[PDB]
Amino acid sequence: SRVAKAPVVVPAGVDVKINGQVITIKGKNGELTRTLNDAVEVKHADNTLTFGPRDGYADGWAQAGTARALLNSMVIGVTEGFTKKLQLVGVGYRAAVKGNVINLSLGFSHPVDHQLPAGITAECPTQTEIVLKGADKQVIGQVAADLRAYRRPEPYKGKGVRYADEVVRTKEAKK
Amino acid sequence: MLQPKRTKFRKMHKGRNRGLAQGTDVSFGSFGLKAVGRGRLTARQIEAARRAMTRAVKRQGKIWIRVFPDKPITEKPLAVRMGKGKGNVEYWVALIQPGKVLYEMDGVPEELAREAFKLAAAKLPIKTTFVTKTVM
Amino acid sequence: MFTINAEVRKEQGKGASRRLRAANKFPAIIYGGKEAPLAIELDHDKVMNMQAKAEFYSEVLTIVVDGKEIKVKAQDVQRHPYKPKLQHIDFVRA
Amino acid sequence: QAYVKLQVAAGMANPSPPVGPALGQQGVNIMEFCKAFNAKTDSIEKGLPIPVVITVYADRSFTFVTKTPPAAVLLKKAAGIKSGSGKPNKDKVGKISRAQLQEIAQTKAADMTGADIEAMTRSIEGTARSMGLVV
Amino acid sequence: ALNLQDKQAIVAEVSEVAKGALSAVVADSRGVTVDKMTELRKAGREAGVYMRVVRNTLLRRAVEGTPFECLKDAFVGPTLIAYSMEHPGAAARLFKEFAKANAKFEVKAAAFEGELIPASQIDRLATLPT
Amino acid sequence: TTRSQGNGGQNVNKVNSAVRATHLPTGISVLAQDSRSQLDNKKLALARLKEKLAEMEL
Amino acid sequence: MKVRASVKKLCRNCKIVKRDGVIRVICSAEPKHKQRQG
RNA sequence: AGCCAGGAUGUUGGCUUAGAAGCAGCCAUCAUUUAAAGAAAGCGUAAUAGCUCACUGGUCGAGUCGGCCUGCGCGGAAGA
RNA sequence: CGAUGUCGGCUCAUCACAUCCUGGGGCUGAAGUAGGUCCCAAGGGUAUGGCUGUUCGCCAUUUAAAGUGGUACGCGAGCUG
Ligand SMILES: [Mg+2]
Ligand SMILES: [Mg+2]
Ligand SMILES: [Mg+2]
Ligand SMILES: [Mg+2]
Ligand SMILES: [Mg+2]
Ligand SMILES: [Mg+2]
Ligand SMILES: [Mg+2]
Ligand SMILES: [Mg+2]
Ligand SMILES: [Mg+2]
Ligand SMILES: [Mg+2]
Ligand SMILES: [Mg+2]
Ligand SMILES: [Mg+2]
Ligand SMILES: [Mg+2]
Ligand SMILES: [Mg+2]
Ligand SMILES: [Mg+2]
Ligand SMILES: [Mg+2]
Ligand SMILES: [Mg+2]
Ligand SMILES: [Mg+2]
Ligand SMILES: [Mg+2]
Ligand SMILES: [Mg+2]
Ligand SMILES: [Zn+2]
Repeated sequence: SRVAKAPVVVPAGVDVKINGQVITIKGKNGELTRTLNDAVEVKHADNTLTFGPRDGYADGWAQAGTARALLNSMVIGVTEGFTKKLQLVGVGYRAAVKGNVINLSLGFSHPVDHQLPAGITAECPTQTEIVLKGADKQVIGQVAADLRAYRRPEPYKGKGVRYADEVVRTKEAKK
Repeated sequence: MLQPKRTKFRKMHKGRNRGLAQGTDVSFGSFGLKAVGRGRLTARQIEAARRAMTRAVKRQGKIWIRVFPDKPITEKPLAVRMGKGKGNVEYWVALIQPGKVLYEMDGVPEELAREAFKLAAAKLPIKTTFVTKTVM
Repeated sequence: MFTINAEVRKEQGKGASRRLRAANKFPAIIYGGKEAPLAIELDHDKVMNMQAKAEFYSEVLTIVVDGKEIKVKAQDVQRHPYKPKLQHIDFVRA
Repeated sequence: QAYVKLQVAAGMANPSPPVGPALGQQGVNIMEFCKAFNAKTDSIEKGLPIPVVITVYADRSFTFVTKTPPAAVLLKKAAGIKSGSGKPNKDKVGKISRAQLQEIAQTKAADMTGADIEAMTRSIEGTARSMGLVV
Repeated sequence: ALNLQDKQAIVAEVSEVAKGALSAVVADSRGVTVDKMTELRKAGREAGVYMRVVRNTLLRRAVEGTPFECLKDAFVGPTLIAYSMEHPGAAARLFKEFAKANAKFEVKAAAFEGELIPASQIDRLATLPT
Repeated sequence: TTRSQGNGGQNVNKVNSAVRATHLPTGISVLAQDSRSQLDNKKLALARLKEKLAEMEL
Repeated sequence: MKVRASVKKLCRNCKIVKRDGVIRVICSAEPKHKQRQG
């Protein structure tokens, strides 16, 4: 509907290949392929992608808007990529990266390690901050969610891994 | 505790409860709580709804109760056989027909009236509605 | 000012009354004056919305039947005991 | 930046008890505020609250600009009372003059946000009415 | 604000623009309460409260209002150029006040067109009666 | 509620007429099997449960 | 989670959302408002 | 709806308290610059301080809202 | 009613889940420890004695816990009496 009306422009150096309901976008960051719902009609008219229903598919505009948003983030990821910034809190909580496997230490009795998926990179400018780069927004969000899940930040001191953008409520141990 | 001060006879038939209601129109006050459902309201339920709605209106305006329970309802004690006569009057009900105006209100905003009537209807066995006094 | 479009009743009685009330109409009767009472059927939706205003029961109404106008005034209305619907209306010729 | 007006009557130097740590959220000095306040009050009468704005900078030189004495205590002196009112509409406190309200407002007309001083004269009329003084 | 209040508002602005000759332009992309209130206070100390900081240079309200007189302001509607009208005095000196306001801590989005009341250019006109 | 405790017949030592009642906030556990009817036991010895809690509180 | 048969909005932040055929009330602000119909 | 802005002065209303600055509570619950700002709708403090809400403007430009009746439908719904 | 043997104990159990423990989780008036409460979960496990015919109960001392119910209030052509 209202989202599907917004046509996503393809900049220069934006390879868009259609295949029925399979759409692949290649750029300067990387290539991403996603198959779309059968309802979604995606047309590339010489400079843009536009999204519409296929007749006889009831939830057509909703699937169309979802697909439009996904292709928009596909464009963004292939061109200028996505950044997720995670921040640790607490004493000794620290992060390192060995190539593509993050060594987290969060006051556990074992050292934590997350294996990244192929399409992502990570780096740690400081001891407790991690900026992690990628193309696929869903996967980069997923990896940030995993690093946060390793220790979700408590609401009593904010202690634990938090999104850098995140604002955490902090409660108080009333006595 | 609405209950007849005196009554001509001490026990009553079960009777039936069919037909539509008579006290259907908002006649005394300005706002009304009309019963869609067909049942019987014990004086207990009437008093609970009245207390709730009066407290909601903070003792402003006036409240009309357009049902008075006059039918005595009888029950046998526990663990007694079926014969040996009709049971004792344990409480009093007011048979309701669909459309009977259970309650009426004035002196409050329509909004406070709807809210109070809802806080009262939440105490009733039978599903109700908000209605207003209408000219003719 | 309310102009109400009505039809002359082909058939009367309880059964016909219920049939119209199912079929999105409701009866009424105009009476008064020297002409015999006229039995009409009304479109309940329009009449419901019309009488919503409190002046409906005060002003002088006009009813178009078969391309004839009748000036009346609302005498009495029959409403559903628990529904916001009209059952029947008494109109008195102006 | 970081300007909050919290002061007391000029009679009390070093208002450590009443405000104290609020005025000293930062590591800024407490003697500088007192000496600036005394220097400003040397030119006026003593015993009145005086609101001052505060801009603290990273060069360690706080900038301050003063305002007129508060209209609350100004009307307190105008009416000659020590307690304003409790629960006013029941029993009236005192009577107030339109001319004296205008005279009260004409001195702070310079600092106020108003051209025709009659507007803020009426505003202080409403102020005293909401306090419990009927004009 | 329905049709009625809309009609009184358009009546007020038409009456203001008809009564006054000169006006000035503004656009508060980063217009602070200090700047807005100082301009209104300047208006109040210069004369009555008739001068306003009203912000209504819509594409369908002021543009519809302008055909009455000073039709040259129709093209001014784009780029959100709000007006400040001046009833008394021949070529009042408050035109340079908005230029000074733009100079002192503004993002310079007003563009100080001057709407060519004397049919001049968009550049600043420093000559005024004295 | 459970079977009548004491010495009676097989009815007494088979049917759930004792209604033993415990006031948990204090732990005062007392109720009867006296009346052959369960609700009569419950109320009649609830009287003396209120009695025991009154004595304790007092 | 408050497992209620009668889920509601409790403040200005509570939001009703249906998930997998179950009505829920997610509160962006107040955790105690988090309700689940069931 | 969101994005861009603000959301002022009387006033820190008078109290009773240990202090009450809108937030403890009560009564008053007005007016002023007005595009617009409730003596306050919320969060915060020891009290402030502090982040907000209402309401005003700005940007894109076609629908948006919340009631009524109703059809079908969802949960409530745990036993050997 | 030309007989369907009742309480309790013993031996043997089998099912339900309205879960006592262990398992997963949400809120907490959850700092931690330990709790409260609610939800999912029936895979397993789920006292010994004193008194009493007792089931139950009270008590003593354990236990991770000593679950609530159905099963002819399971089980006498299996035992006791
Ligand atoms: Mg009969
Ligand atoms: Mg009857
Ligand atoms: Mg029939
Ligand atoms: Mg028995
Ligand atoms: Mg349940
Ligand atoms: Mg908006
Ligand atoms: Mg159902
Ligand atoms: Mg037999
Ligand atoms: Mg036989
Ligand atoms: Mg379960
Ligand atoms: Mg739990
Ligand atoms: Mg088992
Ligand atoms: Mg199984
Ligand atoms: Mg098993
Ligand atoms: Mg022995
Ligand atoms: Mg049984
Ligand atoms: Mg058995
Ligand atoms: Mg058993
Ligand atoms: Mg045996
Ligand atoms: Mg024997
Ligand atoms: Zn909430």
